Amino acid sequence: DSMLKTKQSYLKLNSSVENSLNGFSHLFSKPLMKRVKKLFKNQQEFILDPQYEADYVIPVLPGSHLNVKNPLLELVKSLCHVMLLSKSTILEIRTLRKELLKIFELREFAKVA
Amino acid sequence: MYYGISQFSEAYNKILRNSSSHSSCQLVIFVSCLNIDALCATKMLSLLFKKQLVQSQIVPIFGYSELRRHYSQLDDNINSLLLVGFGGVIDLEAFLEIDPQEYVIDTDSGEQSFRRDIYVLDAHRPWNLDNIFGSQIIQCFDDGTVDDTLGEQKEAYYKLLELDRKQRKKQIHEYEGVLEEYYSQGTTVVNSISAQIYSLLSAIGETNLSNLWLNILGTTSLDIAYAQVYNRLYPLLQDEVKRLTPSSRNSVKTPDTLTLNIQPDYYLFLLRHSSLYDSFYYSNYVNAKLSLWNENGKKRLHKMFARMGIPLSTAQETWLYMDHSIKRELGIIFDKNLDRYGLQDIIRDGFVRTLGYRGSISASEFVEALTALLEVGNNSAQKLTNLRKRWVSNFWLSWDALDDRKVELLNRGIQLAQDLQRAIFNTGVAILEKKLIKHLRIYRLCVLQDGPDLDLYRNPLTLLRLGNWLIECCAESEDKQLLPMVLASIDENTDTYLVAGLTPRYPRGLDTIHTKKPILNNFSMAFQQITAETDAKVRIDNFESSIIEIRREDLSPFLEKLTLSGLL
Repeated sequence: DSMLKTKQSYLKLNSSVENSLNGFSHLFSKPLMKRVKKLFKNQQEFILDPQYEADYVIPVLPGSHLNVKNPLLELVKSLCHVMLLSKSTILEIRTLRKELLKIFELREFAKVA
Repeated sequence: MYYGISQFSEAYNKILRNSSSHSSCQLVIFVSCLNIDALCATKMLSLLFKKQLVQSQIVPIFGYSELRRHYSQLDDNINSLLLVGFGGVIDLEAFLEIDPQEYVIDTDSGEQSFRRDIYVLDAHRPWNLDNIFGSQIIQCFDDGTVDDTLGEQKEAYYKLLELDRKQRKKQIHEYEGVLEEYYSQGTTVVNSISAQIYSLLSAIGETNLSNLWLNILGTTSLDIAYAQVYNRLYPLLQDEVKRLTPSSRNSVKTPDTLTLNIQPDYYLFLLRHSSLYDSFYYSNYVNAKLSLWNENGKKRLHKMFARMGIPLSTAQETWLYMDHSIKRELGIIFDKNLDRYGLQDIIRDGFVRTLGYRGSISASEFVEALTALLEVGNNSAQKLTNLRKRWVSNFWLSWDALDDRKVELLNRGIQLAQDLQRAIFNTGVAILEKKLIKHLRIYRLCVLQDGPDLDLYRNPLTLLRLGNWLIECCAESEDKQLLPMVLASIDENTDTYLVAGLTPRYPRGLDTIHTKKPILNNFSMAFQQITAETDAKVRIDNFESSIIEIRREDLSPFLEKLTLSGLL
């Protein structure tokens, strides 16, 4: 939805190196960071306590070949990857990924990240 | 009480009757490695049983899991078990799955006999009341605390034991409260096992200069973290040295004379085996009193040396080759120019042993060499066992260092001690410069995440050495209030931490009313309670209760729950 809104705004203003999407992350960057902080605190509270392991469990699928230690980190990795798919907005998404990884105290270029 | 001071000879005679058979080896001594006091106590026992030709086996055990595994492997023929340095704070019959009905023979006639006797021998004060009071197989070598300071606990335990209306229930809760307040107490140390076994030897009459030296080593092993215990036990050693030294004093030195002496032994670091400058620089106490970790400390040290009139070239010279003019005036110079810097506590009296022509050595230096030999002498659940194997192996290096014929090993231990103190100093200045110690209102956390030589700190002894360095530094800072400290060190190969909850202590040489009351390490109960719930792959097996191995990812939630835990 944020990408659609940014494309509509660019089309309205006017009517790859740089396309219609250049600030779509700015729409949801702060809510995403706050949500990730809240989820990290919730995980730190409930990661070890039982009755919650039914939720913090990595599913087993035929293609599964990765050992996951921080499922929230896997979620943010997937979100950052699907955001990094775009070639035009590489830099503004790398900054967002760095800010997200600062929550986990992980370096931007860490192998696990 | 189970075995008082006056009836150690009874335990020794019972051991002799039960297992002094030349046919086989029915005596097994379980010794806790990474404990100099237990090492000296087991050396005493080895010599004593060598005199009486009692066949015995000495097993170094690192953790409670190894103890349980060995006991499961233990044959039923062995009818005498010695646990040195551990076992006094846990339900050993429950831990080892012991039921007295399967170990009892000839029940009749008001007497009972058992087919195996376990003699626990340690100094940690939280005696398990089911061991000191409610078990006949487990026999505890008490030091007089239970017969004098556990009357109320004795009554509370016995009333609950015998009793299995409103007044009865109220009184049971009152008594059970007495038992509960006895628990929830930090684990301290009141005595030295070496002194206890030397008392037993005095009862038997086997005391000699070698046994006295082992006693001095075991006692001096306690001077760094339990200085009140060392000061309590020092007069006894001082009297024994006078008693045992031959009357032929002031005689000429011969290649055979062994001399225990009480002479000024300054509280420096390996003074006789390193330069004077390096003795001050790497001393824990001098560092605390001068803050040598920062840049200005080295300038203060140089200024002190200039003030005493000792040139830096002479100060940095090896102690053997220091000019006899300066070396013979150390007492006067230290008297004149030490109270200025607050290092008056450096001057001290210690025990120095010279073996013929081999040069002097003090007990303080000897225990540092032994500790160094213990520490660095030589997917996740397997490499850790390899570390345990190496740690057990180092016990025998430290054991062989005691023999007078292996001085070439004691010198290697001295070199390793200097290297380890250098590494500890480097890591300490790295921690205090980056301000890694996060001050809290419960405990000053400090986690080692990256750096050089971080593989040294997976050993509990080296981690405790670094912790003692930090605690000595913090204790002399008036602004910093007393607070427990936590050290962790990530093991990259096993992806596991080594959390070592420490305890604060008052400045050395400061004797007050609150100083008299010892500080109790509350981390054991906190760790066990946190691990009982919220399964986190914690490995609580060390005889040192306040040390655990925790997964890299589970460390932060563990510390969060510990912050939420008000036990400590």
